[PDB]
Amino acid sequence: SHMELYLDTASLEEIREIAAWGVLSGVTTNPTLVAKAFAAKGEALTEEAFAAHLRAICETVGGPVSAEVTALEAEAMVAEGRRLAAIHPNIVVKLPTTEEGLKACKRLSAEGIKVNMTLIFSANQALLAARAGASYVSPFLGRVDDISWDGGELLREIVEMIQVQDLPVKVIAASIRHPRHVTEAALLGADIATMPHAVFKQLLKHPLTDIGLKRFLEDWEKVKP
Amino acid sequence: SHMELYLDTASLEEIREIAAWGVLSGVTTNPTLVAKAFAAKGEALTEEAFAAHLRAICETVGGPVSAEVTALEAEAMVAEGRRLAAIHPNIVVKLPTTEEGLKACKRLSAEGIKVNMTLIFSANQALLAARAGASYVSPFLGRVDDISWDGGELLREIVEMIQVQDLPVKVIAASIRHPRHVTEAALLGADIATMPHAVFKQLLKHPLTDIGLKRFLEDWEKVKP
Amino acid sequence: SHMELYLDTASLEEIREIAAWGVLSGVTTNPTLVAKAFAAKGEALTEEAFAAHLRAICETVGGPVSAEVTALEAEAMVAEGRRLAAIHPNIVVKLPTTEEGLKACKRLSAEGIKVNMTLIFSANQALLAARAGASYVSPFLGRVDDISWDGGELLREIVEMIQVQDLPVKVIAASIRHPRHVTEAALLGADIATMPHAVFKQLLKHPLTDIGLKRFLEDWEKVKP
Amino acid sequence: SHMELYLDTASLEEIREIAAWGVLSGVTTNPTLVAKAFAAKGEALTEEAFAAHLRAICETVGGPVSAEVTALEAEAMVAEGRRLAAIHPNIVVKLPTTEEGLKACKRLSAEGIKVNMTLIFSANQALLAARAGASYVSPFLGRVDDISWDGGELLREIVEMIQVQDLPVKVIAASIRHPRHVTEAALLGADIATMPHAVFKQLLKHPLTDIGLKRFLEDWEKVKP
Amino acid sequence: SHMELYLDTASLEEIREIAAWGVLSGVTTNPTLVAKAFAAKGEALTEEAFAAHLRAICETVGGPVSAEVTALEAEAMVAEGRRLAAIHPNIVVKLPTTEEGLKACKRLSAEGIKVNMTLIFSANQALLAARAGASYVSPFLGRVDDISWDGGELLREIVEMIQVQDLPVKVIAASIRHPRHVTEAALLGADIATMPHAVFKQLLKHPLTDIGLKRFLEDWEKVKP
Amino acid sequence: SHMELYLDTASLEEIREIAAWGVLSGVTTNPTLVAKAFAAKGEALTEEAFAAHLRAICETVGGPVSAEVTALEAEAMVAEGRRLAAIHPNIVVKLPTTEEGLKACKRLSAEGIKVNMTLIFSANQALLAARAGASYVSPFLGRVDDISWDGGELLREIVEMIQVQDLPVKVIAASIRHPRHVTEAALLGADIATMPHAVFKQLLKHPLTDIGLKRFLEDWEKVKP
Amino acid sequence: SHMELYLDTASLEEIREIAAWGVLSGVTTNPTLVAKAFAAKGEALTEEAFAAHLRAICETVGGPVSAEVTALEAEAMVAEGRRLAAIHPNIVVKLPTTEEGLKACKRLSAEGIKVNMTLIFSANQALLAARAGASYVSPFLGRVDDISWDGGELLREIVEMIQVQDLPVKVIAASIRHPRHVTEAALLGADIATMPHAVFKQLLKHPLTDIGLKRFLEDWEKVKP
Amino acid sequence: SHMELYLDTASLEEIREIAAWGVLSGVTTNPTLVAKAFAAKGEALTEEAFAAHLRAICETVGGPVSAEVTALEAEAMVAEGRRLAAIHPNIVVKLPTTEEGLKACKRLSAEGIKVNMTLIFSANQALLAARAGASYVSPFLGRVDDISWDGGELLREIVEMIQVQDLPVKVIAASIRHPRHVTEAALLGADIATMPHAVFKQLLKHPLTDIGLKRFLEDWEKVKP
Amino acid sequence: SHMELYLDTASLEEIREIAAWGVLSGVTTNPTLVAKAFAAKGEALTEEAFAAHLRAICETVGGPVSAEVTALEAEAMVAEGRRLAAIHPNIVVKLPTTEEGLKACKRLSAEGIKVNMTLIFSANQALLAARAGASYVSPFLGRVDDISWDGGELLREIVEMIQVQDLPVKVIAASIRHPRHVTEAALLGADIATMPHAVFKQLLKHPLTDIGLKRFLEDWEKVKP
Repeated sequence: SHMELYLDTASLEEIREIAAWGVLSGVTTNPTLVAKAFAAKGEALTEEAFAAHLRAICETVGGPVSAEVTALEAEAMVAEGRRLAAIHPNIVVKLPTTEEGLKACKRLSAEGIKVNMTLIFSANQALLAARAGASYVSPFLGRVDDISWDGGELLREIVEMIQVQDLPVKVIAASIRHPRHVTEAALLGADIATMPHAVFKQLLKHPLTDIGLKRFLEDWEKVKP
Repeated sequence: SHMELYLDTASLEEIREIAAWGVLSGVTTNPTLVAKAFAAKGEALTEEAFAAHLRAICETVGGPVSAEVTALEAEAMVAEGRRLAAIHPNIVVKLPTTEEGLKACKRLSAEGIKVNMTLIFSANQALLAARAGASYVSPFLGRVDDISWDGGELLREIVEMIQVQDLPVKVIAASIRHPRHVTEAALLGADIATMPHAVFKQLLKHPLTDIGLKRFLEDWEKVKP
Repeated sequence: SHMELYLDTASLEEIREIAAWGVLSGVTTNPTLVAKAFAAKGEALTEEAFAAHLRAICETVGGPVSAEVTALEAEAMVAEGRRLAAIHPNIVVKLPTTEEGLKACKRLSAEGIKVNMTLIFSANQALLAARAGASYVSPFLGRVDDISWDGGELLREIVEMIQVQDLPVKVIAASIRHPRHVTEAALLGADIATMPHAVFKQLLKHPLTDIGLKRFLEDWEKVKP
Repeated sequence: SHMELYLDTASLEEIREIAAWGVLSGVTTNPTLVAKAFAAKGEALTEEAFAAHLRAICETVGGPVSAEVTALEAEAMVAEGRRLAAIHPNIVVKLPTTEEGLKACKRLSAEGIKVNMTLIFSANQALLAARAGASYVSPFLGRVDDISWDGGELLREIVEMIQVQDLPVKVIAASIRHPRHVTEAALLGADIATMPHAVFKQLLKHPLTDIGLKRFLEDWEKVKP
Repeated sequence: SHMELYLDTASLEEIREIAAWGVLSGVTTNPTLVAKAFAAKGEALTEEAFAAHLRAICETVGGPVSAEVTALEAEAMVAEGRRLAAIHPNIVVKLPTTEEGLKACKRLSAEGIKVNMTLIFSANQALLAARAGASYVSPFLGRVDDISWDGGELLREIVEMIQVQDLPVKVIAASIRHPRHVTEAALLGADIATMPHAVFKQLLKHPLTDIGLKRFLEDWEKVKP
Repeated sequence: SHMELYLDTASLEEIREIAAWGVLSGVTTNPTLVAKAFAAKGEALTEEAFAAHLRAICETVGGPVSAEVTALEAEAMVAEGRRLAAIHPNIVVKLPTTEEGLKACKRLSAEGIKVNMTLIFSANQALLAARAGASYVSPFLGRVDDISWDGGELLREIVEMIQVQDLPVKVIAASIRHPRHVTEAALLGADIATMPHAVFKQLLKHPLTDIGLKRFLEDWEKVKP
Repeated sequence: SHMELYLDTASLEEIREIAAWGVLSGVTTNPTLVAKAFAAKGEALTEEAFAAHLRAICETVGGPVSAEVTALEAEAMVAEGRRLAAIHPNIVVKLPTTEEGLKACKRLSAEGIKVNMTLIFSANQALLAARAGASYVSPFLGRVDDISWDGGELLREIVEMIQVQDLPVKVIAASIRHPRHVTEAALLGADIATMPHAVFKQLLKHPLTDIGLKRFLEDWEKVKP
Repeated sequence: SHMELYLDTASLEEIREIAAWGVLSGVTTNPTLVAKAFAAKGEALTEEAFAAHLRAICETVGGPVSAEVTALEAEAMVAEGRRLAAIHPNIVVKLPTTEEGLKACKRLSAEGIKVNMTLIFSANQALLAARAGASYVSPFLGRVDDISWDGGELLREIVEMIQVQDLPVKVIAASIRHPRHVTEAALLGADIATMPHAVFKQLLKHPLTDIGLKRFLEDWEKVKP
Repeated sequence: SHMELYLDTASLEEIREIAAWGVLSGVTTNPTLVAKAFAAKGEALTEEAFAAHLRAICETVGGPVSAEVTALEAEAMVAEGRRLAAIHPNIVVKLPTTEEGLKACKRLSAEGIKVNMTLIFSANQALLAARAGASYVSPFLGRVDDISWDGGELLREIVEMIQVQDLPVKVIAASIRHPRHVTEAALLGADIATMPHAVFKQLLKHPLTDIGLKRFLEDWEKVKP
């Protein structure tokens, strides 16, 4: 399974920093995150400037990068999928797990384009995505927590189902809100965790590390040449 | 590793004692432990003499020997790591699990230098270390016990994560305070336990062994002419 | 582990009896057991008589026979172990799991002599024995029961540890006191159970066998002419 | 295990019925069952009669058939065993799990004759049988139930012991009294279940099958030409 | 629950035997069991003879005796139930757990007649019976076993349900086939176990009792003057 | 807990039928169910006609009857709740579990009107309902199943929460779809199960009941003169 | 346990909103929360203004309100605690769980002032607080999550400890970050959950509630004239 | 249960020893044990001498003393039981758990004599004993071990059965062979453990007690003036 | 059991420090600890000096103080116990759990002196102590850890036994080495934990407490006038 860590951000600022750590395997974007990257940096959404960014993200991380269709119906989804894919061989197409998503997923995957089926909220949805040839399924933990259900239980059922059925699809833990989402994904046997910059940064921090390092360096000072 | 046992020391006397038992697989050092050794002997603690002592340990134990960097930031950590590694093929470079640690881990490991990421107090930190190319992760059980959390639970999460995810990284149980730390580490499926000589020397102590041995010899002599 | 059944005795008459059943794989002796056999026959325990007795046991069982050293210091233990091994190819050398015992284990095993590390009362003792190159470890269930602790738990911990760590050493359940010691050992996945003659004799006995057989033979006599 | 179903009967009529279903793998007899079949059809029990009946059973089933010695001691058991084995290559020799039975088991198995050790009421008995070279062991579930102990637990211990120890011996669930004996055997991973005809007949019967079949046919009729 | 033992029979001879043991709390009959008793005696089943037989049973067991209606419609069930109840104060009226049975149960119970709701094969049936004012519910373990489902799990669900809900209804474990049904009932916390004479007669029969008794008396006799 | 059975319907005919069984404790209606009842009998839904229908239900069941407000803001909900409560003492006011619903719950409950907080899909919603003075909470099992989550798990959390916290609120298992919803509710310790007529009519239908009844009567007849 | 919901805020507007729902049992402040309120108002944080603000909160919520001392040594803590307690009877004094905090807790509690011992991150801290006379202990779930440990496990240990030992102290689940913290606390048997306004506002939100409500009202309208 | 400790012996010497410890609650004898004591002392086993011996045991232990009948038939058992009971008020009458034993139990218990039903090897036997008015039941752990079944499981079933059914009968763990039988009985919630003197004497022995006492006294004497 | 915290020391200065926290319920001494205190002060361990020191401890702590006898046989143990008891009402007499200790325990406890039975390393020892009238039993967790057994398991068995058997004796967790011993004791339901000063001082330490306090005070200062 060897679990990989992804950054769930369009911000290329955030991505460069984590890349340097040597722990970054990929990036996921979605329309919303695509959006606030372009609002915040203050530039406008040329289809050629959206391909420039995606291509720069791919370049930065040197691993899979997810980009989501906005098209409504299968035909337009497939069209948009092929264009996204063409931007860079790293690009993975995110489709919504709907009726139309499935049909597009089927067609895109048969042409050897890798599909990440997203907005998944039940094991049954993930099952259908797998059957339609998804390479990835992306359950949303945090949004389930948000409605007072256990997002961890969603992830568990999906991971367990994939394990038991030995389905080739990979499971991305998405909608990550806190470090323990990542640990639970790791322990369950998810394939990828994708998370915001702020969570990624948190993962590394522990008071005992701070205290331990401070003391160690003091000890060295006491004795050193 | 099949529950290999290490000493946490720079005492060659201690190393040679346990080595003769046939149970010593490696040594973990730190500048303070080495300083302690040098004060005992009275030798001045120069860079080259420090290196020579590490080399001496390597030749004695005939397995991995961890040496800890004191450099503050990544560039200098990598420089120091290369020097340490050049002392002897058996040398493993210990880095602190920080941002700078991760950077250096990535670079050292990419050059085929084995890295032991230390001061780990969460499974998440172990995960980051694994992603950055660590050969070893060293959680500290006793220091966690010290703040009234279960050090064994830290170890359990790390071991389970690495098992489920089939990560190649090996787990060193460190901050070992008592014999049952060793047993728990063994049962959980830690790869290595490293411990002070004092703890190593306690492992064999069970009253029933000496009581049994005494009675054996008594019975034996009774029937001899 | 294909569990084998051993006798824990030095009585030739006992060994002959069970050997004839076709289920006897081996014998363990210890100084007390050997002294008992010599006292019983009113024979002085001499070097020559001891050697003859061991050969007689070896020839009777046609499988491994454990003989314990009486020396307490590693150098003497190794010399004695070599002598013991040379008496008959079937001989396994028993050492006590002490500091000196480990040292001797390392050397004898390093030579290819099979070593049974005995007087084991903790998993940690078994671990160190395994690390030092033991072929067998022999936890004492009964003597642990004797001090109001669960001997079966000692065995469970040792088997579990050896299973999780995939240590090649074989586990002998020793100090067996009742038939359920044997069943527990078998269910846990111990490699050998070595037991007194009286317990061995019990294994075969269940009232329903006696009753069933009798009825079968009665029903046969009824209708056969 | 690919569990197989046997008939535990000497009744020839019983056997050809179930054989026709295509699910009958084998037959077990015992002195009582044989005697009851001969007193039924009024027929006298000679060596020639017995052999013909056994040969008839073998022909019908086209798989293993167990026949039990009546001889008291191992020499006579071996002699009788050879005779039985000579009646048909399908014939498996049943011995009682006794001291004499173990001896005859060892010898018969050594000569390539398959031995079913029976009248087993403990895991330890089954273990002894395994060590003596048994091809099958036959625990009696029902007769254990009869004395207010859980026959299922006997089966569980034996199956688990043989799984854990990876012993080649096959486990026959015998003394089967009701359908759930069969299900438990199957779930536990027993190799064979041998049962009286009446229980075999029961296995198929569930009211919902009959009700469902009736409704299908009635709905089909309703719309036929 | 202080579990009580009942006989499930209409044989007066059987009831007499067990009554003398001092352990018989009650009797359940049903139409089949009554038919069998009359057919065995070669007596015609009339209203008067039935009443006479019930009186005989009541006076023998001196506890509750269940007698079942044969009417299918509620109004007839009530009339029949009243006739039964009036035979002897210890008569409990058995109704089938059907729509009509519930109606009759409500009316009879409201009048102070104790109702045993029978032919129960699901927890839901037991629950409806309880709501309708049943004094007893009678799940059939054996008949569930007969169709390859776990009768014990039926009993477990019913007992657990009634414990959790603290319903005043008493649970009779019925359709008992073997001693372990009785033990299961006792351990679960059923109120009553009603069983055939043959099963009742098995309960005492453990071989170690008679073996122990024999030895006691042998040892006693050796030392008497 | 003494679980009670309710009908989830506004059909007078359905209610009259089950009431006659003697097992009907109450009724829940909702706007959809009432609308369906009025459409089916062709009447227009007025304030007066609604009141008359609710009275009819109250008089038929002789237990609690839930009627739902339709106002969306608290003041109007309270006014409507009072109007409903005034129809018959047995009326329980259903409110939707929303911000406004909590407000209305608080006021109505303070006035001594029993409130059933409905449209509950999380334990957190039920908790808020309880804090606001709810007499009942009604989780919807079936609608959760509908979105591929385990409705039973919602019920479990709510029941466990209320048990652990010893909150006086009663739990109604609602949106019931099949018999096993009822059993699960019973086993968990829910206070009420409210179910469609179709499910209620299923509860009794186990094939072994009628099969057994038929055989009883056959045996009975054979022995009659 | 009868779990109560508190707001963890000093914002009067937030408190007024939730109070009106009828579900608000109390308020916790801390120095940070109060500072933030005073910053955003633009008001000067004086002794008089602090007191008036706390008094306002007390009047709004009509239940316990926690206010934290800022003195660092016990004598001053006690002086400060008395001043706080004098503001309004509902004031609970928050002390940090330190050496000095224990001292102040002992004295304040002996005087009949309710003490909330806060900044608790271990069960051992909670235990000492209880022994020192705390009325409440406040483990911080979220801050533990922040360092990649399970904050829920902290809460579990504290709750289980206080249950097992029957300590009269009440457990406040604090540092709450998401709805499932609240559910977890409720299920474990915590006494109070105190949470930010934002989380409080989330608790009610489940999509099936509004979907169900909308359909209810659609169906309702259709049958009205 | 407040478990009490008994001696299972007829040796007055043994009883005197343990009585003096202050931990002896009672004694069980059986025919074998009494015979053994009489043979050892060279005394004829007459009625008068048996009575004098039992009276002496009663006076020594100052608690219940079990004396077993030799009669096999109920009428003789009752006569014998009365004679035993008349020896001393502390006498408890032991009967074998057979059909006749039940009858005698019923009568003797009805007369106010305390009956210990013995030779129990199944829960069902214990259940019948309870129904027949037994004050005590005595399962035999060791003799079950002897036939390769788990005697502890027998004890578990009996204790759990009596707990669940809240039967007033007390459970004596008998046929005790080792210290862990005693611990098992204590943990399970047996009322009494009765054991041979040899086992009683083992209970206190633990090497760490001896070692700790010796150190204490050494440290003490070092500093005495 | 409302677990209490004790100091395991003879140091008045240590005792004074913790007393002032308001969390100290009592003190245990043993001969070693008293020896050590006296040698540290360089003071002569006389009878008057020991009494004075103990009385001082009693006055400081204002709860139970354990003082151990050094006499080896029961009569002298009782004499010494009475002398200890007469020092101050709070004095509890510690006896070693030996044969002589049991005898002295019985007598002292009968006289109304509270006895703490110590050097306990098995549940069976604790059981004997309980039967002999002990008010406290003191298992030694650390010394068991020292021999590579699980000290926690000793405590678990003793607590569970006392719970199940509802014995009035209180359990002191002694030989405590680290904070998690205290937590384990608390969670299990031990009555008392007695620990060295160093461990007591650790209990409060958690880094997040001080980090949180520091931040609180910063934020506060920002806004103050």
